[PDB]
Amino acid sequence: EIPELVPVGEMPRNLTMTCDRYLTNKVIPGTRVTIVGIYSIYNSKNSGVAIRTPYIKILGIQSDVETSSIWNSVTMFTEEEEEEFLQLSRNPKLYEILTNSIAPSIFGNEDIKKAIVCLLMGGSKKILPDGMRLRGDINVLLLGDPGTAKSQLLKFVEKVSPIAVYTSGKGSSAAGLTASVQRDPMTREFYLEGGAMVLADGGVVCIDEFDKMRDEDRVAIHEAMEQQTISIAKAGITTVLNSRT
Amino acid sequence: ALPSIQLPVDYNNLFNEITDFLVTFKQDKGPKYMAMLQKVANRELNSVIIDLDDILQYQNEKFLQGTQADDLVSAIQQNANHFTELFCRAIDNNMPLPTKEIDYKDDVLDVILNQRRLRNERMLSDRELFPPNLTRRYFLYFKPLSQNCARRYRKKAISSKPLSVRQIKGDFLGQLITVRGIITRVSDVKPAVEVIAYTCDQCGYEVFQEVNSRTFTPLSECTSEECSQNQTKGQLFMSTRASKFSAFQECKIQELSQQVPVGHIPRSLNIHVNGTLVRSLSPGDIVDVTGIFLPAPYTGFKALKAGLLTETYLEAQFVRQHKSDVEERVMELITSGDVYNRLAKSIAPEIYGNLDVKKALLLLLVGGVDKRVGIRGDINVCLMGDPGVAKSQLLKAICKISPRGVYTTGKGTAAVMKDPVTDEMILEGGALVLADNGICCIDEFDKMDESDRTAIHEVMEQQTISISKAGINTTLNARTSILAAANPLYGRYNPRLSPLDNINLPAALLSRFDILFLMLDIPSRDDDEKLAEHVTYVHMHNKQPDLDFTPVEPSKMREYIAYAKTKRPVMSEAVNDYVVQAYIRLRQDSKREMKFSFGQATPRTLLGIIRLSQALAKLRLADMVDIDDVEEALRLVRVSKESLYQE
Amino acid sequence: DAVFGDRVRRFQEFLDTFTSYRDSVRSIQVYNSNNAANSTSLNILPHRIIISLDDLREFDRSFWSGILVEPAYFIPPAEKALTDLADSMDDVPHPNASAVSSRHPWKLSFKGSFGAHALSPRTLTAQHLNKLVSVEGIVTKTSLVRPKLIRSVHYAAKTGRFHYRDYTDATTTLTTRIPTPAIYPTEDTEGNKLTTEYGYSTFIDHQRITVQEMPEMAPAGQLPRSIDVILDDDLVDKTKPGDRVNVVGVFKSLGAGGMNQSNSNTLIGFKTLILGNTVYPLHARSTGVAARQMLTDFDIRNINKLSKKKDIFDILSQSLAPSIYGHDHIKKAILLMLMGGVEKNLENGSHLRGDINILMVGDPSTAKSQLLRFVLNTASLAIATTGRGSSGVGLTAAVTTDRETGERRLEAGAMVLADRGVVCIDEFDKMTDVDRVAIHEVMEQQTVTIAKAGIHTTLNARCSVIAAANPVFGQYDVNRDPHQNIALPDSLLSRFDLLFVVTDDINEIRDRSISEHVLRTHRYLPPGYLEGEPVRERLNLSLAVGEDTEIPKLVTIPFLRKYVQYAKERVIPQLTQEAINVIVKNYTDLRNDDNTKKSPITARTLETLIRLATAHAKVRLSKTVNKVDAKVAANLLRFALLGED
DNA sequence: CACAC
DNA sequence: GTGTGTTTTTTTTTTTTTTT
Ligand SMILES: Nc1ncnc2c1ncn2[C@@H]1O[C@H](COP(=O)(O)OP(=O)(O)OP(O)(O)=S)[C@@H](O)[C@H]1O
Ligand SMILES: Nc1ncnc2c1ncn2[C@@H]1O[C@H](COP(=O)(O)OP(=O)(O)OP(O)(O)=S)[C@@H](O)[C@H]1O
Ligand SMILES: Nc1ncnc2c1ncn2[C@@H]1O[C@H](COP(=O)(O)OP(=O)(O)O)[C@@H](O)[C@H]1O
Ligand SMILES: [Mg+2]
Ligand SMILES: [Mg+2]
Ligand SMILES: [Mg+2]
Ligand SMILES: [Zn+2]
Repeated sequence: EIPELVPVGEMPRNLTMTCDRYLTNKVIPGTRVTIVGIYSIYNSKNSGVAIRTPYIKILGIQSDVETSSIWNSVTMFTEEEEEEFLQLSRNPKLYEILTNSIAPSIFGNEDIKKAIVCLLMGGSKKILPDGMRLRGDINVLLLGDPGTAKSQLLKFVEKVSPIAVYTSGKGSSAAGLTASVQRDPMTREFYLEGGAMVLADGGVVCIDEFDKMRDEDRVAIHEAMEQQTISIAKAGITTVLNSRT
Repeated sequence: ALPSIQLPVDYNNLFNEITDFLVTFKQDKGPKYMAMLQKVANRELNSVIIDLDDILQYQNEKFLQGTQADDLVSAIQQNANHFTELFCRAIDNNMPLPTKEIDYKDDVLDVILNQRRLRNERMLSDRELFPPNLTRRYFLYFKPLSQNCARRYRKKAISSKPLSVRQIKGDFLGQLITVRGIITRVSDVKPAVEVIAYTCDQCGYEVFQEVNSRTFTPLSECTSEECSQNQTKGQLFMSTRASKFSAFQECKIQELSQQVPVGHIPRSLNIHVNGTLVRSLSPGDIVDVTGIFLPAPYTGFKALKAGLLTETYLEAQFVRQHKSDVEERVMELITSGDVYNRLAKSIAPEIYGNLDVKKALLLLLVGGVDKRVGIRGDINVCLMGDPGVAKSQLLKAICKISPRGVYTTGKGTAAVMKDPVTDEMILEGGALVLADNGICCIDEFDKMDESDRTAIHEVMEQQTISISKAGINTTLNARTSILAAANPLYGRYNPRLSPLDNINLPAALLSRFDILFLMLDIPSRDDDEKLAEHVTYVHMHNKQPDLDFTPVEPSKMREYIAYAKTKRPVMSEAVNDYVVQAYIRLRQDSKREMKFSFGQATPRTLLGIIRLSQALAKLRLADMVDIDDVEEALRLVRVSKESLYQE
Repeated sequence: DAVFGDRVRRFQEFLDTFTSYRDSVRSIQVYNSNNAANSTSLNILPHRIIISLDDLREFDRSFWSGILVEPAYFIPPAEKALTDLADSMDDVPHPNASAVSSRHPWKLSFKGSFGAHALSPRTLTAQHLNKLVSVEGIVTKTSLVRPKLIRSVHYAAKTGRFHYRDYTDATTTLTTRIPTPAIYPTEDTEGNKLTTEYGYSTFIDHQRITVQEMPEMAPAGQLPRSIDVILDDDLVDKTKPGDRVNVVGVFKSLGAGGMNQSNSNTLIGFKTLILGNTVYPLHARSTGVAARQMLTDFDIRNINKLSKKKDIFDILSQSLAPSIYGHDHIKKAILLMLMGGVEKNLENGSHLRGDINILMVGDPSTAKSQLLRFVLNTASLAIATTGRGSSGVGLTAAVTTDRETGERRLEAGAMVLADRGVVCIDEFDKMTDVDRVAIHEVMEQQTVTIAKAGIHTTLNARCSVIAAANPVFGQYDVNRDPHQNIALPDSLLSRFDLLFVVTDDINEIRDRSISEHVLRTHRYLPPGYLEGEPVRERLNLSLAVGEDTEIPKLVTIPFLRKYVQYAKERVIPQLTQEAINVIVKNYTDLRNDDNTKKSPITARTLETLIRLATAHAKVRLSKTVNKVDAKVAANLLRFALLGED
């Protein structure tokens, strides 16, 4: 459920549903969607009497961040909006318009806003024939006195970025940032669950209270923020995933 | 319906030729197997070992004079289980009468036989009853073929070729194969029922039920003719006295390290041994086991859950281990080779220098004997040394040469309880108890926690470790000689820093060791040069640069220890006087030295000197403890003490 | 069943049309017959034939379409036709009294173009069920090899007759049939007791592996997905976890999906898996070639010609990482590591390892991680590891439980899988100390030991270790000795053949050269790509599945990999007295040297010198080591220790 | 699933 | 003869959390 719609002092409520056929693989976790479906019932044999498990059968999805991947890593852009983007690109003052469109409620901080624009755009990834690659992400740290709207800037960046994960400094563990090895309750098998920064793959992670990184947790991001890859060798699992964040 | 297939095996002709082979085989007394069967009738043997070489030679003989064989050696390698029963029936048919007055005090099976025979005969006149396996007091096993070195071994004789666990494909099921591998877990001996011998409450009948399914159901219903015709419906009572049981053991053999392809994991195989072959295996065995490869089924309800996917095991038939004449030979070595010097180099031929440490290793291997209490005959040394010195190689060599010798690092002993949940076994071993009558080579003795610290302590002043899992307080005997290979902390040893300050070990435990040596490497111009020459020669020839006598076998030390353990060289009154003034002057010079405080002489040093002298005379005949023995022991002790004060 | 016979006869006509398959069958049969006629021999050829889909399409497009659409009704007839053809042209030798009972169906294998059927576990949608597909992936989990019954033979010891009963399963035969209760008939129809005749009954090796897609084509924000493959008969044990592979087989479905009054409203699906027909082990990350790259005679001749070059060592070293400026001696050490010296399997249990392990510690952003990434992209068997992202259990061996059988098992870690390979460990200083003893034991004796969970084993990991490390401080402090600058024990440092110190000293000419080289690198444009165009990746280069003097400045990377493989396979250098004199002289001089006071020089340095000399002899392809090898090894070691030159 | 309750 | 009942598992290994 939407965090803005939870009751006061109440943990968010989960709910299972099922897609079907052409609706399968339409969205990814972390995305905000709206569903029109049927509130259906099924009896799971896994603790009262005559209890029934509720769920939804989906009949429609209305997302805003496109399908799986980034619009399936290809343009789902209609002709009108694409032409509008081209027209916007020809504006000579486009740099100033974008700078003014970054955190309007935050006064000043023009250079910070321009750096945020550069980060949100990011460089171009390079892949050499010899095998090693050159990343195209920008890593920006904001130090300074408290009460300078740095957290507000990070919140705005998380709000505006198509893929963005906002995290707190203290509430952050290394196993919860990249990948967690968890034992399957039914099959008794270990598997990897993507961490916070993994959910931000292809996007941005806004880490507030960066000074509150645990020294054993801060180091775990050194490989992935530069190599854009995460190496996991745990519980008989040896993988190297990609995290281009 | 059940379709039919045609196969050219001819079980009847094979059985007749088997009978002819048994009756008419005379290996190069009468027939050998008739002699064995007569001995079985004399109750002098209950193990029929069918050698494949005998069958092959019989086939070779009759091929030249009629070809009256169907390649039985190749015919039984396809399905040995049926031929086992065929051999059993052949033995029963040609079973000789006893030719000896064997006492029949315990003839319960014979009593049942004659009683039931009389009961049947008293109504037979009207005025098989017994299972074939029940009457058998013998068990039959197969000996595999030896090497052929001839055209007959044309990829055939699969039992002659030692396989590995990974080489056992599913097609080999039902074949008589062999593997080469190391055991990892052996079960206990248990009575597996062969035939149950139920007795009915009324009708007086006893009914036998043979079982080979690992699980059965009781009858408990008097289907006997008298009970059935009277409709008495008596229940059957199981009778252990008349029932037949077999000793059984279930081993779990793993594959050798060489049989594992790169990037793979060694596999395992379960072996079901029974009869007189039980208790012939231990976990520390590397063996070539030949047996019948059979698909043990999931009989019951699990078969439905799983399906055609069955499990396999080997019905082992033969085991071959791999692992005062020698006494006269070791006197010959003693007279010719100077053990003190020659065997010193023999312990570490590939290690250059530190010959006195090697002599200390010989003395530790020999060990004193003072079992009488009122102490201990285990010699213990710690090799703190210096990183980069071949202490680990010395420990490895000692482990490979000392009987019951084990090697382990400080960080990996101890013990564990009920490791498998299924069987729920009791009192699993460790590493210290493995070298009970042996030596434990503890590398990384510094990097060794307080738990194992206290464990090895309790061992060293007790010759026994103990565990208290649930207040059981059970203990495991470990009279192990302690050989430690710690290294100074912060890397290289500092001569200016005190020796006990250079190693994170308690001084009390260090002082309780009988002797200790500082062997640290120092860059020179020639010793390093000669060591490099030695290493280069070893690289050239894969062998040591033999420039002196290099004995190999360690059984010379075994002969010495076994010979002089009973001798117990008695210390002389002059020996006691000389060692008492030695202690007096050693304590005096320890005080007058007070530069490191570890040099204080203690009664523990006296016990170490006594046991070193005992070991010295132990290697040198008996009662060699004299002025010369104590002089040698004191020289070695003072050399060790000055080693700590080197430079 | 008329259609079955029609398909059989058309397939036999196709086989007669292309006699190459007949020749292959003849070769397999004669090879097996000769091995049977010939001893410690166990290599027997399987009853499998690999056909090209293109030839089938050209001959009969209808049959090819039926193969690629509904193989369950087209491959069984083809197998029957192949078996009939093999029996017809079989050498009809004396029967073994087992092959008559033990059936030997001739399996089918496929290669060539697949089009839309070349998929990945993520893209394997339900629409492809009952359709033959080819899927590429990584082997991650492998169940234990478990034989299963397909045909039981029984003897009636009252009539002297043999009765056979064939067992079929959904996972064995493609066509659905009534499952057999897997019960041996102990009694004949006419009340006659039957004894199960093992050895004459027929069992097949079965395995169940897990294949998951590439992590690198995994879409952003998603973890790799996996499918289950059932290798049977020959295909068992042909792959191991961590292997890249392309499997061709039928996408079958199993299970009840509820639908049994146990789950009427419950929404559980069905069991989906692949019955593998062909396995092609693509590897080396080149997307289309195997790890054991095939060497043409022209390539071998060119390798021999280039071996006569005087500075071929320098050429190969510089050709390793052209995009990485400088670090020439590091590249030389890397080339020596990739193709190292001989391993001495001495007697009495003595073992001298031949792998070279190098620890290189340096300042941040000095291409320390990029060098390891390049080695990963180049080495035949390279495994990546991060000090933070690694656990000792997940590094050496993990005690898991099997699911096919349902009992305990061991799974290989990061170094066991890299046996005879190389392990690239980044953030080495960040590794946990408790699990750092395990890698210490690895680099010490090349073997790990497990004594937990009732499992007492010793696995072999004879890998070469390369590690990248950072100083204790943010940067290296040259004012301090190289012991406090590293947060690792000196005993751990000792087992490494070489320790390389990288200093990011701020020069001006060198900085300008580095900047110019990096800009030249960054301005590179891929051939089939335009300016201002994102570099999209598809990697659908599997247009067909299966096998379907000179003084150059820099050689191509695949050619260098071929040279390395050929050198590792062929040349086994022998150390020589001329090298012995140089080695002992240099070891003595370095050991008793004033400047070497801070050095940890011990007897292990002599082993390092010997290994370096052997590797350098391997570089020259000389079957014996020579003086130049010893001189170069001494110079490189002296550079590693002091750094003067 | 199938043999035993 | 209609309808059941199993076989059937919680180890070792990660990750967190409070003390120490
Ligand atoms: N230049 C600014 N324009 C507008 N609001 C500002 C500006 N600087 C600070 N603020 C306000 O000051 C508050 C800063 O709160 P936060 O952003 O959560 O803390 P911070 O500035 O990130 O510094 P920390 O987190 O304490 S180190 C917010 O209410 C901002 O709206
Ligand atoms: N005197 C020697 N003779 C022969 N080889 C030697 C000698 N000294 C050292 N070596 C070699 O050095 C290696 C053994 O050294 P180690 O025993 O591992 O050093 P160390 O002091 O035990 O360091 P550790 O393992 O941290 S306690 C082998 O390669 C030996 O060949
Ligand atoms: N000698 C060099 N030549 C070319 N690029 C270099 C060199 N040294 C460092 N770099 C650049 O620095 C970047 C980061 O290097 P990295 O592998 O993170 O080094 P480290 O592991 O020391 O931090 C790489 O993208 C690489 O291109
Ligand atoms: Mg803030
Ligand atoms: Mg050592
Ligand atoms: Mg790096
Ligand atoms: Zn009765």
